[PDB]
Amino acid sequence: AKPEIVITYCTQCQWLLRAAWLAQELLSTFADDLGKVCLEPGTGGVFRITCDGVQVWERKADGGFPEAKALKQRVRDRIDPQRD
Amino acid sequence: AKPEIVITYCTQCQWLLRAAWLAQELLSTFADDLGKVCLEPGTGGVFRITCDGVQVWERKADGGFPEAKALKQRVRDRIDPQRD
Amino acid sequence: AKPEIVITYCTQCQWLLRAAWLAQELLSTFADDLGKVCLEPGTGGVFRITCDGVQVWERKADGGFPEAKALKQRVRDRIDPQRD
Amino acid sequence: AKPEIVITYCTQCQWLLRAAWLAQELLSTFADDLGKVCLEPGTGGVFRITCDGVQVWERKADGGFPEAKALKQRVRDRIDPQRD
Repeated sequence: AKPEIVITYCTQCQWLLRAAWLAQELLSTFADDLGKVCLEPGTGGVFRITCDGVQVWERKADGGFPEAKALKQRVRDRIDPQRD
Repeated sequence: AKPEIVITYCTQCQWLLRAAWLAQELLSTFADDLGKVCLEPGTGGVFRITCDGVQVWERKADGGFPEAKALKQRVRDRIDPQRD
Repeated sequence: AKPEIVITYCTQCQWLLRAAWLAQELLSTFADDLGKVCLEPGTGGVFRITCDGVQVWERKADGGFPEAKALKQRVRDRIDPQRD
Repeated sequence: AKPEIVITYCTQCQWLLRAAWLAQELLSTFADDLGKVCLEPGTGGVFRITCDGVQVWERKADGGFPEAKALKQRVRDRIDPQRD
């Protein structure tokens, strides 16, 4: 089974949009290397992204929201270390 | 555990777009009743949607792709039978 | 100038999602042949699509909402008659 | 006519996704105050956003891509100065 990505986003905060945008950014560049990307509704300003359980991004810790390039780089390092 | 929706789409067919559109259609109308909606890359003209493992749509069987309303109705019937 | 596509959608009806989905479907298959695709907030059950002013789709007339292939075919015929 | 937003994006760069994402971010928070948001295919690393002709963002000048909040703030200042 291929790596699973989970994007937990605050629904009341209207973060579905950016969450689905990032999911598509990932699914289009790692179409072959990803098992599936899940969007998980959450609450309280939550915005976290995990790869096979390992946190790859969290709003507070990383200070905001990821640029597509930065997020792809972090997923690349965990899924396919060597990949330009 | 809230109901999990899985959308398996053909990547080579360029169906990511419509798959992410339907995922957002679902997440915005069932934000509180859905555990998570997953997009799962597949192949060979596949386009299937499951709710807690139960098939709610399949390209061939249902003849094409779902209208948002139709898909929401099928998910409603399984997740919240009584809901206008 | 290149052909301009306008998608007028009912905002209260929550049709922004499907409107943006169709806009992307069009911009990704006709990237070189389209001047620009516009999303225009409308009211009251409105869902109309025009190509250089010529109606290419409306809800009542066409009975619902377009499948991607159908809409692309209609834009094809007006923008590049001969094209698969 | 209401303010028109134009998002010029580099097609070869695969920036349609992020362009459509920002368009939706804008259309959902300014549904009533915007005439229409247009996505305009471009080239050569372009990423520009204008409001009634006035540049509200440009990749090089502003150094990268806008956060939804930042972009909404800039459109707010030009379209409805006083608004939270």
